[PDB]
Amino acid sequence: IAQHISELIGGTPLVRLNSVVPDGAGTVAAKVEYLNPGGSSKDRIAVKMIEAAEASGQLKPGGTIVEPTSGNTGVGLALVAQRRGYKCVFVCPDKVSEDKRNVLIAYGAEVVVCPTAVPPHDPASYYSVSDRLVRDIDGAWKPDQYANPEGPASHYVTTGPEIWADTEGKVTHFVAGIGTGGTITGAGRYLKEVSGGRVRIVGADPEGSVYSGGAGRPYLVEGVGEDFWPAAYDPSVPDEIIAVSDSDSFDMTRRLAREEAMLVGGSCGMAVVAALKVAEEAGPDALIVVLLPDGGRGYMSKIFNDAWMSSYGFLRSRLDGSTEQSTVGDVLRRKSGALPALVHTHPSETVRDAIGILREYGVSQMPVVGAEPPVMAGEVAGSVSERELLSAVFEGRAKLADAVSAHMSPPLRMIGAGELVSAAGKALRDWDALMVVEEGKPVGVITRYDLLGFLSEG
Amino acid sequence: IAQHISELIGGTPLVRLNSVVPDGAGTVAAKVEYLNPGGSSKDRIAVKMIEAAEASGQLKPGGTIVEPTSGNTGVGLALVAQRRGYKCVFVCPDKVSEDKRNVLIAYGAEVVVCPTAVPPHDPASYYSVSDRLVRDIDGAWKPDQYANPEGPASHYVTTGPEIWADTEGKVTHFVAGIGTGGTITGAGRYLKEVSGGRVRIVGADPEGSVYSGGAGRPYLVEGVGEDFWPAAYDPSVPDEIIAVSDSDSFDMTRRLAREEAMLVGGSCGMAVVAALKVAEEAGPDALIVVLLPDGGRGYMSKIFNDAWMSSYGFLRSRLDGSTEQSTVGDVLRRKSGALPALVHTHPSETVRDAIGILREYGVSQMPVVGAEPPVMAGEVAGSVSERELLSAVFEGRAKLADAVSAHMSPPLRMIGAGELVSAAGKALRDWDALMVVEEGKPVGVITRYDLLGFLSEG
Amino acid sequence: IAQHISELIGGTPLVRLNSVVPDGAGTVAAKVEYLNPGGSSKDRIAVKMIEAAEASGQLKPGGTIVEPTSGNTGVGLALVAQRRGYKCVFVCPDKVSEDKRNVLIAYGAEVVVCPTAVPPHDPASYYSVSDRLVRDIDGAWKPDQYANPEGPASHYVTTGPEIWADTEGKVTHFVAGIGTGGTITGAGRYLKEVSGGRVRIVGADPEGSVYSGGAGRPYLVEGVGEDFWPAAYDPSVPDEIIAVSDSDSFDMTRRLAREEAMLVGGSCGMAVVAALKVAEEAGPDALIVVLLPDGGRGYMSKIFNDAWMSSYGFLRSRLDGSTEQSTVGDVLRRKSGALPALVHTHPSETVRDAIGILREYGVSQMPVVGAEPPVMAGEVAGSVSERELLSAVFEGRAKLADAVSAHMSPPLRMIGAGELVSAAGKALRDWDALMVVEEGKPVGVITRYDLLGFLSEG
Amino acid sequence: IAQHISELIGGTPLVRLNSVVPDGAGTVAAKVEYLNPGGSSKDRIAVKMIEAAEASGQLKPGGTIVEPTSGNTGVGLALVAQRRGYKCVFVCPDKVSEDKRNVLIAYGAEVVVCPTAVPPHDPASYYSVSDRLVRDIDGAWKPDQYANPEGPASHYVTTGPEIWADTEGKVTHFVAGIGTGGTITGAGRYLKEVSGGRVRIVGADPEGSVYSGGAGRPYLVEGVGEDFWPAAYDPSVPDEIIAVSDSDSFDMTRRLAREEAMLVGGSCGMAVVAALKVAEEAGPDALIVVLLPDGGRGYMSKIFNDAWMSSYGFLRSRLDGSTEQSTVGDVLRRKSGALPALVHTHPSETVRDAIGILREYGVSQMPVVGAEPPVMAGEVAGSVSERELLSAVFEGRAKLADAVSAHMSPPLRMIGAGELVSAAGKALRDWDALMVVEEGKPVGVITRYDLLGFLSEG
Ligand SMILES: Cc1ncc(COP(=O)(O)O)c(CN[C@@H](CO)C(=O)O)c1O
Ligand SMILES: Cc1ncc(COP(=O)(O)O)c(CN[C@@H](CO)C(=O)O)c1O
Ligand SMILES: Cc1ncc(COP(=O)(O)O)c(CN[C@@H](CO)C(=O)O)c1O
Ligand SMILES: Cc1ncc(COP(=O)(O)O)c(CN[C@@H](CO)C(=O)O)c1O
Repeated sequence: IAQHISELIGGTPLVRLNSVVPDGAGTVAAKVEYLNPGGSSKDRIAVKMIEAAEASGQLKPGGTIVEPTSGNTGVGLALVAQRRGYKCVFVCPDKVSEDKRNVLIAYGAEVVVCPTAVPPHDPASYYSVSDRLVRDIDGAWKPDQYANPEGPASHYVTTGPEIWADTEGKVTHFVAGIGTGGTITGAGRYLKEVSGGRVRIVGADPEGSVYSGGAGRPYLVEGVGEDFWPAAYDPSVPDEIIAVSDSDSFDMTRRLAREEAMLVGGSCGMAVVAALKVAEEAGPDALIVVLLPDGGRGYMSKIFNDAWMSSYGFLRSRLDGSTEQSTVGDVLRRKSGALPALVHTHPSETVRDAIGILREYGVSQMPVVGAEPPVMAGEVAGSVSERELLSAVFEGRAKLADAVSAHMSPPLRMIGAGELVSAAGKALRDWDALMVVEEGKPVGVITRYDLLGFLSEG
Repeated sequence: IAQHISELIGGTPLVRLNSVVPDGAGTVAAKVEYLNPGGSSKDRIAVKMIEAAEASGQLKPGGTIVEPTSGNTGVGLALVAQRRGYKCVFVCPDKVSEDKRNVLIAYGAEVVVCPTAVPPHDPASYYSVSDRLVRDIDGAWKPDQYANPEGPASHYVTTGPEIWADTEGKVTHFVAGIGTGGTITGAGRYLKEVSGGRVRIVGADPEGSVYSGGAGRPYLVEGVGEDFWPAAYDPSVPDEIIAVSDSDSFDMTRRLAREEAMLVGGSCGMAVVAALKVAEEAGPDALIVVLLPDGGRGYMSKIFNDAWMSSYGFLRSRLDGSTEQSTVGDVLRRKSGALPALVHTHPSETVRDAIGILREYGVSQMPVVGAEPPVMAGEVAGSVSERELLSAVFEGRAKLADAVSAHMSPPLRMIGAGELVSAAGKALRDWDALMVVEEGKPVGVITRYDLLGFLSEG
Repeated sequence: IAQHISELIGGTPLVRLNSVVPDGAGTVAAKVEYLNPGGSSKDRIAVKMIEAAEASGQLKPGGTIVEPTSGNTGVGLALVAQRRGYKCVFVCPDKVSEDKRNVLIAYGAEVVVCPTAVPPHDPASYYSVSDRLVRDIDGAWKPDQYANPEGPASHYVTTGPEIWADTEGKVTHFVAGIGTGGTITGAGRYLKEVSGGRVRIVGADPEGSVYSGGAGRPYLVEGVGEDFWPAAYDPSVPDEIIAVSDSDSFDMTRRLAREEAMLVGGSCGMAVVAALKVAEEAGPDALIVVLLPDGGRGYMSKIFNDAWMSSYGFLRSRLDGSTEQSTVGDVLRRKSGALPALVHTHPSETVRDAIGILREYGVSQMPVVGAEPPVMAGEVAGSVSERELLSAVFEGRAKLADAVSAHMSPPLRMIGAGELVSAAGKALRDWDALMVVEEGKPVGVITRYDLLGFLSEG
Repeated sequence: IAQHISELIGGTPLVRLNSVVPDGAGTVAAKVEYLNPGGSSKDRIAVKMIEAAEASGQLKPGGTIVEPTSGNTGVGLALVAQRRGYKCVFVCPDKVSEDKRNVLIAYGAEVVVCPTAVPPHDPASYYSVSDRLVRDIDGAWKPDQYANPEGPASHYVTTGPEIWADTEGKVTHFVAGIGTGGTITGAGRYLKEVSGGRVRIVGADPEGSVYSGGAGRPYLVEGVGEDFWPAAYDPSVPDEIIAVSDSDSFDMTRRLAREEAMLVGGSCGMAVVAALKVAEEAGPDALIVVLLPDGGRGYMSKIFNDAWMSSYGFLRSRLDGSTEQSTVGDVLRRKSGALPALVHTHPSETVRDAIGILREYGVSQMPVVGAEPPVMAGEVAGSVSERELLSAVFEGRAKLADAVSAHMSPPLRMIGAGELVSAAGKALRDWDALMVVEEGKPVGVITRYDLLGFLSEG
């Protein structure tokens, strides 16, 4: 029946969370947005924008759209353009993980994307190339949802009224994953008029953000957060903005996924946790309507990955649930089956020999013993690093001909072998290395660098 | 309003393809299945099967589901189980690309998967471990959609009737992506009864498949195809099965994606091409209803990737559309802009020296000249491979002390330097190597192995 | 007492070989030349030539010597020049052993050496740079012992007369390591005059040499052999030249070293074998005087090395004497200690997958089995190489989508695991690879290339 | 004439140094010992000891010699044994230059050598295996020149009397390379008796040695020096021992080689410098007799090598004489002529990203700038090492989510690009790294570790 796929955007259903809402609180339903053809709630802002531009006249037939497509934007924008038969050229933060720009290309959109994080002030960055293309090409258009009233108008038309119709105006508080504006600005501006002041418009934003009255910071939840107040936003709409920490967002997303079957992204998790928190000041009998405008399936590379979420130092439970042993043993090899080798420098060898052996085996810490490595029973005397000798060879306090036995540092303390990594790092907090002994024999050396590399590798 | 996310499965919309249907043919609409909460059309089978099992009694509350989850099954099955609060244990073909099992775990399903392609006949394979777990665990259940009448029952209940309601019974031919059966069987068995013989039930299956009366073969479109006739299928339902080639399937998928904004998987492309072909024997005024029960977003790793689709030797157009130059130059380096000294071997050096130099530079073909490499003007005389000498050192027809100048093979022919890779391979069809000359000087050597490696690397 | 070190050249002693002379033959004494200050018998030519040049006038005080120093020439020539206080500039085969040019530099001789084996015909080669320097520098001199009568005159003065004095003219046959001439010419021209025709002047030269009436060939015994007859040689002096094979020369050198304590070079071994052979036609009571004008200590890198003498395919006994087990086991690893599983490709995987897996593990031959690698009991069916598929992918007789099970070559035969390498190669003469089974299981694959690499590595 | 090669040991000539003696000092002649058949002065001790043992009775015919062979011992010992037809088994300190044990094997001596520097106190070391073999094998003998009066007896018989005969007792002072004592003890004990007190017996020993009344230390001149007073030495013989520094020994050896054509080892250089110094307290008209009992040709690997003598931090002139600056440019690559990227980590990327990028490119110091690397003009603001972040990630003073712009260390100072390495290290003495700018742009980073690695690699 539908004339085109684009005419299925909207009418997103509502679900009732049952495991993410502590007992005794009112119903907290969620509006999922990944059921739309574009896979993201943004395709709505897209269609409206395209309709408005076509009705305006500044975009003649046969023109070319151009703007920095963060990623999901190209989705809806290219969808609409292909529906009507337009072109799509995207110049955005190179960030776009390979998958993002691969998908954007798949929808028939030429990309000349340029690296981000570099303030151009000249044609030497992503916004630089974007502006250069805008100046160059004819019949183009810079939608720039950041500053476009039609953006929020879209939501004011068919983003909040749908919520009212589904809930029949029986919604106490509407939280939203604040961003450029739209969703929040439009949803609040609509829900407030039809209910006077009966509804509170909450706003979720990662801590340390401008919307929360803080300072700048890097971002890990794509789409949310910003540093310069976009002209398409007005705080007068929201009642009070509630901040949320990143560490409590990804964990919330994983929880929600395992307990309510919502493979949503990160912004959805942030909104969910925010809403949850809001659900306390309002007593029971209240209906909280949260929004999850990101279906997380391309996010499965990192957010649900056990490594990427471990590099940033927050993973409160492994995906499989059950915590597992991660003995330093495998951590000590990461390639060897039994063990790599207890590299040692007998205390009679020359300092140059020790420095060379360290430079050849790629280590920055090594014990020095008298007898052979294997037979050693933990009586090692010397403990030579790599930075100390390098700082002593030039400081005149040593000479290559000198024997290492007169410059060895105090023997670095040893720790367990089968112990969990967690304790290993906890102990590493007070020392820059340690000697792992295998059942009672010095078997290897562990340094913070290696532990971090192992934990981040996967 | 919805009690749970699972209660949004069904009611998939219909779209009208406008660029994949040659003019003059009747309307060929498609039913997309990736708008469901599970992201795949299989979740409907999941819900029906779970309902039937619960109503039966063989799955008591607090039990545990267990079966080989191809990948998307893990989606719907775990969705339903989490809705009702069950467990999920999957033992399937290790195939499941990292993303597949990562997503399955994300939905809270313990996986003890096992490698596939190995006929166990004992506890040594994926089905082996599946059967062992089935025998071991209590309160379990082996759904095995392959043999479950309730599977096709679901399609017969709420998979075809929806099509009839949307089209009001005005559907000439219904093509489907025949798989373990389901849709192909349920949809036909329903549509036929309400329309007598007014509707033809077409079936799409990759060539060289049992459903098409052929021989076994590997698979590249997950879900489709099979070798042993599943007990849950009956060919008496379909009117006539139409086969399709793999090479014309992925290309069709990419085409459909770029021309109708349908980021569907591969099986969808196969079904689309099938119907497309069927749309000829039936004249205009006919209404065709194709099915695309796979939303391709996790497929973006390979199907829309420019490399994976190139390793299998079929890519009729690069994703960006415009064909690009891929001269042997970069192909000759893969790691450099200049050029590693065209590994040479003066015809006076000993054969042992040449074999050693080849073994050290990792090459299997090298020209031998008199003067220095750079100044050479294409008068190279010798052309020594690596297999010939190895076959001559042991065949008594040569000795290490011998000079290479008495065993060099005829000088291998040279080709262009800036020429496209396509011509390079076309010419390589008649020789096992060639000497690429850079503007008029022998610069490198190209062998089929290196060309394939370059084309498959990306 | 000696005014300078150079005045100790000459008066080399004579020794009696007792283990290199089969019983029943006459005494065969040897004149060692490595007891001179220069370490080589050539220094005598150096001193004579320098004396002649100084007495002539074409080399004024403060001049500069220049000529291509094969290696030991740099010894005596620089010795004399430093004695009198001259300079030394050497342009010769760059392939002059590293140790060789290091030693030459140590004696205070600037080297601008150039690569050899390249016929310059222009300023692009070792002789090219030598001639350019000769033309450029003033007060220079090109000794070029190749064409200098004073060279042989040196021997005629104080190289043969010493032999006569030591033996009192009681020498039947004098063999010598014929080279640029010198000893072979001077010694004979002197010994013949004082004994009429009582002494036969034998000449030793590696087979396939111009001096032996043969064809050109590469050289492995530095100093001996040549292709163009030097103008400083006259065959009318020698009685009859006897050729010798290289394979019987190095072995003779090692034998002599172990049985007579003569750490001499290779030319010495060739001369020794020559005389040894000559000692048969002449009955007992004859006194043979061989010459060993090369003390082999810098030759200990290769000649006495167990690897370099193995790369050229002749080593009739290991240095330690006792033959040792090699076993393909270690030959199968060459790294770590245990065999890395076994590259396997199940016969259901796609051909592209097999080619990629071969390209990633760096192998050119692999068996294909049904079950897992370890449990396999030698029932492997497929045997796919790397050249066959590459020749079949382009020959139209296969396609990447095709299954490897329809193109596998006949399963390559297996051999023993603990067997000696000797038998391994002997069997490899009839096949290009084999499957090494470890106690009854296919453990690895062995190819001629790997065996040669192992034997040449050491 | 000679019955065997061993009967040429002795009668070493004397030479007059002309460039290593200061004008105005008396003649300082040297006795070279590398003209003997064994190549070392030790062979004389070998012959004497073998004669004594044979005449004693504790070594019956058909026995087996066994003792720890340093490097030249096996030479003479095996020479004598092969002359008489004995066996040779050597268990000595490991490290023995590969060449050393290769040569020892060449003379037909089985070696079961064991690692050194490990105090066994059990069969776990070189002396351990030596003692075990001595206990095990029958008909053996432990010569142990360390404690054998016949050792010094040899020198007393035919090591000093030869000096007296050559100089006719006209020798003022005899310096010697004191080692186990044998040489010096015998020479002094003989020369003193025939001249009363007319001759001073000087002794040369590297500084920081027991013979010089100092403390223990590693050794770099093989043969000289010792820690425990050998029982075969008596200081009552020498008049006064003069010490010498290692740094002034190798340089003296190289000087002597270039200026007097004496390719002697290191101990010879030490003795020469000793005598040289002694030649001052004694006025002109004095005749000094130095000893060089080591012909350095196997030492050409390191002593005359430009790298090994550079690793130990003393090389006062390159072998070729002319100094040639080694600009940091090549030092900054060691892989090519162009620096391969420096850093693009702008002060906005996350700390985890920076640590990962450092861990991937193998660096411990990197600048952080705003714009692109190339266009940068030296306005870099951040300077992040690798140890600081690792010490801040665990110290609670930072978190992975934090931005690096709040933890960057003060920007490390820059230095020149074409400047000589010497100045580079001199400046590095005050900092642990620097930023090398290429003509005015930051091109790379230099750290002490890299400089040392470059200087030691060669
Ligand atoms: C999950 C998620 N939630 C919300 C937003 C922004 O919408 P808002 O400003 O109404 O919050 C985004 C941004 N994504 C949009 C930008 O608005 C895009 O064009 O791709 C998002 O990815
Ligand atoms: C695109 C597509 N179309 C159809 C099917 C199978 O459904 P059918 O047997 O009714 O054809 C699959 C298999 N996918 C299902 C198996 O039925 C799964 O559990 O993941 C599929 O991926
Ligand atoms: C062992 C041996 N025997 C002989 C010769 C040449 O001397 P001849 O020409 O008198 O035979 C050489 C060459 N070595 C000389 C070249 O004459 C050199 O300058 O190094 C040699 O190495
Ligand atoms: C240059 C030099 N000078 C002297 C000695 C020892 O002799 P001495 O103890 O008489 O001094 C050595 C040791 N070299 C002997 C050990 O005596 C060896 O067997 O190799 C030496 O290398």
